[PDB]
Amino acid sequence: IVEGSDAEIGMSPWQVMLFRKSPQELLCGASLISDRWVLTAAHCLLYPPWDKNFTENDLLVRIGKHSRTRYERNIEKISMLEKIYIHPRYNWRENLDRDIALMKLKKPVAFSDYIHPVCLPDRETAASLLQAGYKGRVTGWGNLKETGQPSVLQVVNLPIVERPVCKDSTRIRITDNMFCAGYKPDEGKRGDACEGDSGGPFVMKSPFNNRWYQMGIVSWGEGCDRDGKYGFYTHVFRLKKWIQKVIDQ
Amino acid sequence: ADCGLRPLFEKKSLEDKTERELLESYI
Amino acid sequence: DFEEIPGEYL
Ligand SMILES: CCCNC(=O)CN[C@@H](C(=O)N1CC[C@H]1C(=O)NCc1ccc(C(=N)N)cc1)C1CCCCC1
Ligand SMILES: *[C@@H]1O[C@H](CO)[C@@H](O)[C@H](O)[C@H]1NC(C)=O
Ligand code: NA
Ligand code: NA
Repeated sequence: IVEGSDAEIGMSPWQVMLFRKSPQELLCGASLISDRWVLTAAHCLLYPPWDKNFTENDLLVRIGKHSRTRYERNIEKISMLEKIYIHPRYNWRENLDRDIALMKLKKPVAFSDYIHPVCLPDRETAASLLQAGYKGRVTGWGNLKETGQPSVLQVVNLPIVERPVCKDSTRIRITDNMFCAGYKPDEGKRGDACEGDSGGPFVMKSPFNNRWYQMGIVSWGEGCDRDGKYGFYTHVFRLKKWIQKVIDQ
Repeated sequence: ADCGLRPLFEKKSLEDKTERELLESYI
Repeated sequence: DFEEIPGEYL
């Protein structure tokens, strides 16, 4: 996260760290959606241009974390993966269209003050919140700058941007399965997701029922926090039918 | 269920430092 | 720079 702030304790209890076993390093962000299911970006697990193809045994999910590097004894819970499910129409060749994956945990995670699932939006939640100007929140342990690493989870609040402005900021083809967010150069305010934040959640707090909903997944960008450029997010509601199908089994 | 309600915030009726910024944007 | 995690997590 570039131009963000340190998160408060228990501020994002659905925040998951995808952790590589060997070498011991941060793989990606992710989110807790139930006691057994974790949501992330497909590119965190499968990305042939960079020879990325992680299997279940290659990683661990670390839930309830705040500190990036420390082992948070009695706070964080470390879970093993049973199975990874990548969207069958995930487009890694061109624009990361349908950049979504699910991970089933071997055992259910016990909820605590620091571990709690986020909601997934329904059609009405998405129609009412996914509006240009409405702000969401992005969290992660990724880079503090494009060109370094935070000690604790970082947070940034960012406005959803009009689809024509997203389209006009890039030469990449934008699909209906994506949305973009961030401030314009005229807005003065800064902020963006960056490398290592991928797979993390873009959340919004419903003013109707006061619940947090995951509207997006940190997907891609061209650099980090560049003027005239915006962060791109996987549109969670547009891919809910696939999510439901995988979970129903 | 109790999804999206944080034990240290909504469950206690405590607000985090920037959640009002989100609410103010929902015009 | 990552602190070692308990052996039980492989
Ligand atoms: C980390 C900044 C330097 N790297 C990039 O800008 C990588 N850009 C690619 C990209 O972002 N990705 C390929 C894997 C994925 C990735 O690197 N995601 C990390 C990332 C997350 C958030 C942002 C952001 N909101 N600025 C930028 C990169 C896109 C290029 C245009 C076509 C789609 C892909
Ligand atoms: C990724 O890894 C698996 C081995 O687990 C292999 O079957 C698969 O074809 C690899 N590549 C892609 C692009 O899926
Ligand atoms: Na364009
Ligand atoms: Na920007």
